[PDB]
Amino acid sequence: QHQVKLVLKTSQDIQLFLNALRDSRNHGISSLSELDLSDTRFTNQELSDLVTALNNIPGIKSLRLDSCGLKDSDTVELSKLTHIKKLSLKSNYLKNRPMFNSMLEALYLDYNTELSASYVLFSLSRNAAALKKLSLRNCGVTDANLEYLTRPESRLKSLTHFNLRRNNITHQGVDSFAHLQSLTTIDLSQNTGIGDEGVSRLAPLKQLRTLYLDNCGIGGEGIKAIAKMNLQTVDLSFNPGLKKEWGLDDIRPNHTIRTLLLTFCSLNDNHAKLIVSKFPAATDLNVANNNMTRAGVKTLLSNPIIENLDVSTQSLYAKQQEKEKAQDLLDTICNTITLKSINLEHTGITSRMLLSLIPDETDHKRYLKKINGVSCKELKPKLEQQIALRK
Amino acid sequence: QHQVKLVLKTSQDIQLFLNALRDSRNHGISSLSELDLSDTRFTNQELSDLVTALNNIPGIKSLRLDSCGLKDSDTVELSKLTHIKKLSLKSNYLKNRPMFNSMLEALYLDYNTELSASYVLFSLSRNAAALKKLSLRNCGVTDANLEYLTRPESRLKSLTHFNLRRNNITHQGVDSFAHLQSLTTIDLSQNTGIGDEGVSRLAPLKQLRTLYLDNCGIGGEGIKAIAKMNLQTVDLSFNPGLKKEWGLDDIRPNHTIRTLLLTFCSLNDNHAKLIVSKFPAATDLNVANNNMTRAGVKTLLSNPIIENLDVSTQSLYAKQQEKEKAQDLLDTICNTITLKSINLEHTGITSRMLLSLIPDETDHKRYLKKINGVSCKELKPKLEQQIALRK
Repeated sequence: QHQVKLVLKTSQDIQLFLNALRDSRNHGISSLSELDLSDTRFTNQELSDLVTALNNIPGIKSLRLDSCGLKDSDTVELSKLTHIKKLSLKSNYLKNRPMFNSMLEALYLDYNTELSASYVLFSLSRNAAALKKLSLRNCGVTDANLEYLTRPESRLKSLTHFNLRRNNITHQGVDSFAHLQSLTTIDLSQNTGIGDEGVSRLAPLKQLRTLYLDNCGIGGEGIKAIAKMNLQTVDLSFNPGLKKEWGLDDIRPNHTIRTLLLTFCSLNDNHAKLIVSKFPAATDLNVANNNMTRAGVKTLLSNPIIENLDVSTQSLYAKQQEKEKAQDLLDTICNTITLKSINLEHTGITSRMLLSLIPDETDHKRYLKKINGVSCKELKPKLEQQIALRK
Repeated sequence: QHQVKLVLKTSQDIQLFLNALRDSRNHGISSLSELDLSDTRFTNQELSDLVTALNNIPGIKSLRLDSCGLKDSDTVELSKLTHIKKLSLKSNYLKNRPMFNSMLEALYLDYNTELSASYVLFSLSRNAAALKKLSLRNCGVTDANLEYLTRPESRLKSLTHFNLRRNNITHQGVDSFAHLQSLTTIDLSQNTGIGDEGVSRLAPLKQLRTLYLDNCGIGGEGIKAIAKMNLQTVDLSFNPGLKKEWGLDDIRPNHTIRTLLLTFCSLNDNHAKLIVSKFPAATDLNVANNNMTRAGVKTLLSNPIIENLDVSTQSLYAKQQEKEKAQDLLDTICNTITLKSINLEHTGITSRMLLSLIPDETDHKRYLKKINGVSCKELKPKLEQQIALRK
């Protein structure tokens, strides 16, 4: 609604687009603030011409050129943009000498697998005073590359979002950004060298609110450090060291974490008790693909403000006493007033059982509106058929 | 060369294709043994007509219909194929009642996220005597679903390849297939409930040769069990529990494992010593994204039969004594005769340094032909430019 998104397939289509862009009537646009030409293959002059047209359109503040075959020479052209504050250059061919306008507030370089992370972090440290969001996902970043962030002269002082997913960052690298107090959102996922020591070194970051640490070799000492931080959203998926004790006995319950993802962590029903006890504000909860049973699910449902719960791909029913226990879980779900959605995919829970969870016509107390990712409105007929088309 | 691959975008294009298929002159084809119509959206009658045409072409033995919007009713039609032995149905909409011809030797159901794994494993256990390859990647499979494989009456007795990547299989589930002695290739990756106990329970599988266990919560006890098996190819990536001791002191070196992937495991230079000592046949080696230094790389290079080595995204050079140490590593690489390829991406090693690794004109002793994924022939000019375009 505030974006134009087009793939321009030929040079001739590019000229047609540029013609449309150059129309004087566009100079005043404000509703359209982002242009996405991802997958378009440009020449240098086409790109220079794009820059010239955009420079007459102050209202366009965001430009996406993902997968456009862009090279370092292309970034030189793009650095001449005078109104663009957000620039996405994912999946291009940037190498050791790209250049960026210092006015940029967001820069995405994800999946530039020929990128020199050393040069980029060096040059951004010397120039990027305005930069708030930086993504170097899968750009080959090592701890040594991050050391430029500790330079006294470094101008990278306004960063609030830093995506370092799937590089090789360790606990030593965390020390390189632990003084950047403006950080609120960090993705460190798929950096297996982080570990509990890395998590511990995030402590001085007092404004950190959103933290992605999936696949980071996190164990009990890590989740303990996390419990003591004022975080709001935490992804700890694919950390099966968390299958052990968490050591939370002398830790006050955390009341700030609202979203907690713990999929694929080999957790059991005893961990469910810890979650509701020590993370009582975690009301958006994903514990899919763990070792929990109906007992653990009911434990999670005892959180009186639980609102979205994913317990999928865990066996909750296996097809007479087994039917009772399953029924007892279904009742618990129904009696959980605050629950807005539940995911029970691949749990063994049948079509008839799912149907019985749908709030009866004009039920005023239950808040459940989504099951297995489908609204209850669109799920009920879909289910009733699958039941009717069995008999 | 033995495959026809087409996306048919309209029903009318489907009829044109079917017309071409029905030509009597195709009845004898033998060179084309596989038809891939993935991404095509069929009606029931179009599919029935496809089956009828294929049934007159005995030479086509393999059919791929990935991402074709297929439903259980569609599998009923496909089960009427009389010559097809390999059927790929990835990324479709199969649910709780699909049906398969018992003559199938390979069946791929990857990413059927509405699939009932329980029904499928049950029905395949009762019918699929000929089945050799089965893939249920990301199909919501739990341990409970695998129990059908232990039924006395089970006909799933010829399986050699079993892909269970990204489900929820644990060590208890391994027990369900540990008696299937025909298994040679198993993908258990992204099943974090497996752990060391799961690996230990793979021991009775004496013909197991290829094992994928990336993201399985594996630690030292797991790699020890692996060291004692007659495996040839092992992926242990994303298991940072392997950062600890491996406990191999009283274990004879393993001489069967040739390919060993240990990326993202938080390994250090001491683990490199263990690798060459206890896995001396592992001559295809990937240790990218770990904690190794030049010392560890040189240790890996001391394996006198090393042939492909990936040590990328580990800092090996940081830009005078540092230049010497870097040079010493380059010499070691050059003196490693058997090395065929090396990956040094994102290590800090410069363009001039990479160029100096390329075997001199008509060098007869060195086998190095690929660096950073590029043949030395196509890399040398590419490099020489980047060096010339700096000065």
